[PDB]
Amino acid sequence: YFQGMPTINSIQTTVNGVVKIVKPFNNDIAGEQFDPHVLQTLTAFKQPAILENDLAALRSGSLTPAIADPVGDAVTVQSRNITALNRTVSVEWLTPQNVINHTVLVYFHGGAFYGGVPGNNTVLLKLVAAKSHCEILNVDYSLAPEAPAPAGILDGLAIFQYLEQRDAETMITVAGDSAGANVIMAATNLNQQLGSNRINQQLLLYPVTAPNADHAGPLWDLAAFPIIDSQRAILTNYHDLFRQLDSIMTDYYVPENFDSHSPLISPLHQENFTMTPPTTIMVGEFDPFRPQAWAYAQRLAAADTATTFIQYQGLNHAFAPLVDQYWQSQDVAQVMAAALI
Amino acid sequence: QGMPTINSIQTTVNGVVKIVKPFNNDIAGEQFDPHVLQTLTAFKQPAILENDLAALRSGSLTPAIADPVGDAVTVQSRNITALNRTVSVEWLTPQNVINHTVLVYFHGGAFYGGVPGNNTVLLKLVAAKSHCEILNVDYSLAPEAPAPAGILDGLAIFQYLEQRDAETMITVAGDSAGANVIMAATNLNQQLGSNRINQQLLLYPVTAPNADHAGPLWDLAAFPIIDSQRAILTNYHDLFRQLDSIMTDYYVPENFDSHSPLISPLHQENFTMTPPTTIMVGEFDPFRPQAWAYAQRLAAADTATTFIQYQGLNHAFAPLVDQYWQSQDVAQVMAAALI
Repeated sequence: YFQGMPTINSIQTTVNGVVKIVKPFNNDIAGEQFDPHVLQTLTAFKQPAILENDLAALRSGSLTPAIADPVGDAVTVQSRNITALNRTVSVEWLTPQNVINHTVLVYFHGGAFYGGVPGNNTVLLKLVAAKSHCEILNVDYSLAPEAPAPAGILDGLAIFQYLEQRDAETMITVAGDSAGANVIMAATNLNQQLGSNRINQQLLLYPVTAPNADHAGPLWDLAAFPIIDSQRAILTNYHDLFRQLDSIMTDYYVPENFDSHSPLISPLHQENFTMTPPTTIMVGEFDPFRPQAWAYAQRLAAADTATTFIQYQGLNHAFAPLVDQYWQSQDVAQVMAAALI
Repeated sequence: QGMPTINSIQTTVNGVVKIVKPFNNDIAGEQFDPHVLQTLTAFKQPAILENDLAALRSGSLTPAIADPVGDAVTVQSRNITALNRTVSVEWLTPQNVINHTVLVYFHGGAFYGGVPGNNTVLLKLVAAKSHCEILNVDYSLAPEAPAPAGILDGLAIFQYLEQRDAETMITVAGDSAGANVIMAATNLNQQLGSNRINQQLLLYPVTAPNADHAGPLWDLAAFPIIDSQRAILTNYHDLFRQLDSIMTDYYVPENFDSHSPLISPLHQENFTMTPPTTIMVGEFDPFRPQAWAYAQRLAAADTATTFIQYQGLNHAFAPLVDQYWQSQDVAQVMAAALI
């Protein structure tokens, strides 16, 4: 499934205990500009964006039309309901040929806590299942504001309990992208505080680790994103849109009795990272959430948890499911499958 | 929304604003969008149409379409009564509805079939983006209620809306055969002297049911395509030619005629009262030539007319918002025409 891919010279270093892998978008450009395939999608950001705080309008921009599917029949995709903790959760269940025992992956889609659908990343996960021969749960977890924090977190815990009671030898890898990664990270933390040790790995695609962090702070500073002149207005406008989204989405996700800076809403602000599973983070050079993902990686490493931080040069937010658009998305699938076997 | 910007091509032809949108930036036309092509594998051989009502109706139902909006747009069934006709409507109401503007939509389904639910998600997208309330009408279906029952259901809806709010501005819309019915109802509403309908939004409309199949509106030569896809197009086009006769037969009772102005809007004697219109249609839709012929007649009556051609696309694509970027573009074009 991974042919026609470029031979990229990646750069691997160790920074504060973090294994860092920087992958340029080609071998002639090391950084500081968008991958050209990304750039052609960002034409709108030549002008500033004003994000209207309207739920339906926001949701209406969170459906990805079908991605070309090279896997086809080689992986079965079927929906079913599971029930634990008096919560019924719909999951899109992926089964490959010759499925392997015990190892299972649980995935939460992104969509800024309030939107998206699991179908947004089906094809990416078919690639992962087909390569690793691992079964995958693509979870239709609760969305805010109708079911704000901690509903999605509790759905995750329900899923983990179901899997562990189903099979005592199960090894669970948790994964997600964006706000979905945030929710499953919190569920994982909670699973561990109840004494389960079955989750042995996190695979996080551009996670939101600190929702609604200070937008005049170091996590939201555009000076951390050097870029060529011709693309600096586009980058500024793009980053500013995500700054707007960060506030709007957190308001939806967090009810009034709760707070966004708490450990279960901002995994970056956990008091302790010693229980956290070995983690791989994958993120674009120009992802507005990259600094907080890096800060998270450094906290894990300092707690002596093995952490790999793969930075895709020239990439923005939300690229990974787009396997028919970017080689980097195909690489994300490869990296995930290798982590499961 | 990682969509590579598509570079559309806008020209003006006989007063018609024509907007051609390639399915990507490498290919300008003359082949199917690969997303569409993978659904047409069966058409490597001639198709077999099961000509009986139950089979035809079952084939006019869309399987479930992913819905990203959910409860953020309210959807409820209400009946309205006007002209002694009771019409069920699936009503879509967004949060913070705008005043006076309202959209009335008629589903496709070849006059005998389809259900409002076929295009519910598409319309939630439109309501979300426009803040406009939408009536997704369950209009009368042939042959139990053939022409002009659906037309009269449309007129009853318009009367209900206009007596409800004297300053309402109505946009009428629909796809395929539904567009046909609501276009005729619009014509009728205008002939009774209402001017509250100020726009039409037409998704691959059937403007001339059962037109001459040996004539220019049904000539395959109008659809140049690469050799590797000619067989598929030929069989797809042939299926629709057959369906054209069958559906018109169900729709049109013996005492009436398909060539008449109220069954074939293309054959209206006069287009001067016709509202400003946007038509959206695929490059390989068999009803594309009759849609274009209609647009030309509009523009010749000095009515603002926009014709949007989606390259590589076939018939009935618009509700499938989880399948094609073009389906979402349709929702955006419609939302933009309502605000």
